[PDB]
Amino acid sequence: KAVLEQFGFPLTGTEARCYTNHALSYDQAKRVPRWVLEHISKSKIMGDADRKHCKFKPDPNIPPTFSAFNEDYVGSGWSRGHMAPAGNNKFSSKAMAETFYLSNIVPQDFDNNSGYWNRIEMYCRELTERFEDVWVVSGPLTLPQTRGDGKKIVSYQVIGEDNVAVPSHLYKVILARRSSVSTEPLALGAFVVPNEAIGFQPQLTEFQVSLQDLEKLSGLVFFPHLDRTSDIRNICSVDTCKLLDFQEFTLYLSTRKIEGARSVLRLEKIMENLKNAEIEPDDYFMSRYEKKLEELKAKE
Amino acid sequence: AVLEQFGFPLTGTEARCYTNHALSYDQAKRVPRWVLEHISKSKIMGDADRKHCKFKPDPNIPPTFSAFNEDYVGSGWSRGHMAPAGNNKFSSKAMAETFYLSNIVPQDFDNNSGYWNRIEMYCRELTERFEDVWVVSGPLTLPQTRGDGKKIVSYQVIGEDNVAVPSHLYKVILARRSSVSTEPLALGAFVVPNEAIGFQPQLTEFQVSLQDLEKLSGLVFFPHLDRTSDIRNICSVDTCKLLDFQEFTLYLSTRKIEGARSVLRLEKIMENLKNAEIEPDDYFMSRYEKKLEELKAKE
Ligand SMILES: [Mg+2]
Ligand SMILES: [Mg+2]
Repeated sequence: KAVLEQFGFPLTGTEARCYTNHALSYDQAKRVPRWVLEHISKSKIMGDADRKHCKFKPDPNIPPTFSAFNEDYVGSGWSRGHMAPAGNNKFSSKAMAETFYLSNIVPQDFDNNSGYWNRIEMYCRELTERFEDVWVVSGPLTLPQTRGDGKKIVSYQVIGEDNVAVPSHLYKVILARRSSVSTEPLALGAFVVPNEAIGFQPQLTEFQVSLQDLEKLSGLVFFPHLDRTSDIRNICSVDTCKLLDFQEFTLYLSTRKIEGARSVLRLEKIMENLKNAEIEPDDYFMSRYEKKLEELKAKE
Repeated sequence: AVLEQFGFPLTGTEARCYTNHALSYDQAKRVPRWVLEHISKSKIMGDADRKHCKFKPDPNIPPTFSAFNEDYVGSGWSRGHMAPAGNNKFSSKAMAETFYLSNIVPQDFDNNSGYWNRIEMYCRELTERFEDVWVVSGPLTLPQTRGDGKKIVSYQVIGEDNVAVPSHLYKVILARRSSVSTEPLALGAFVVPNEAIGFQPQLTEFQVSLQDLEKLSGLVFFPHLDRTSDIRNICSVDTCKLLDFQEFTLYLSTRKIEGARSVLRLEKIMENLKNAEIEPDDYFMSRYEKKLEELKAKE
């Protein structure tokens, strides 16, 4: 071993890298994370960290020769997709900024990012209403397709001068613990979604896969300390695996748009769109709406 | 601490060390990422016999991430050694470990028995001129540019376990003249397509900068090597000259002698060699006559 190692073994750069509220293993060949692990709680998703102040940038800890850069993404047709989302880190502006390091980012379909994937992210945060602790591992996959001659082929686009790999699919593994002293079994689910637009017809359980199947697809072992001889419940049986429906999600998005409205006309438009979609505003929308109206009336 | 309560995901990329090679395994592709070996005059000599070895799953790899012979047999692809059997004549154990599928990628049959074998033979030849030679070999899946300018990585996966077929193979060669020599080290990096390659392209046509290969592979090779110091191009201080058609064909024909089971087959080896317009050398005729006497002395 000494003779072989005389000038060192090759370095793969796969070591776990830690940040304020997430950790990841980076793929230096694909210029994306292999996996990103985070922990979510009630208190971490509250706070005044503001995603509007964050900017994407290369992770300063990655050797530049293996980093992606914003030039790889901008104008590629793909969005910069967070694996650990900014919204899980309202409690810390530093933790949020670190999710904008490109080590946390994959090329993601714009509609998937702002649609189905966002709804899954929101469900992960919703779980903290019912579980004290939630762990999530997120990452990309490049899965095979069978072509006309029966051969199975893995095909993926690489974008930019740095050849950043565009995944065919994205995965989440969700682990939830009711409390730190409860004897209730842990709840786990694994999900794989295609990196494309997905509407409201498929329920999250349609994308659920067995943990063992995802490990075989990804070449990873998730939560290895987790005792798999003990009883672990399917998260979609003990919990809901119910994403926000069109009305709830549209109301959510419309409420968010209030805070960026720069004129009274934009506000009324937001209201009229909601009314034309036959969605009634809830008390929270009306609170934010009326406060924004008064704010805009008091500004130049 | 909470984040890590149930462990980080395992990627399984730790270096795995064997008798005369080491590797880092890719559990998703079911192939090595890199295989490092050391070659010397003495290691390529000995009585270890490749014909006794069997391909098998590496007993150290979790079965869920291992390839199996069933993935390769009948796939259209050969089981290609990264660390070759022929570098381990000194040790039957070392050779057998190169037949663990953790050392194996799906390799084009003609590439395996042709251009890649010629590169393997050149690496062994270097031990005549350098006391120590290190080699890192591995697979690559590189992109091709489509008609619209889109760059696409496409590779086949074979068998029930979806073993990844590389588009290209790489070798990094590092050579040191002696343990007491002052001259700089010799290094070369090479990338060849995983397809039939004839005798026209010289090895230097497939040479790449170390930096370029590292960018393509996501690897850093020989990290203790001080690249500040002057490291010479292996193809400048040595020849990077592969065996030509006549030399290689003679080599292959000489090998087929030892497996001849009849004077009939033994004469057809001679015929094929001559009909290739190659004349036997003294060594060929030596082994040929030894085998002729042997076969006449057997049932
Ligand atoms: Mg997103
Ligand atoms: Mg071979």
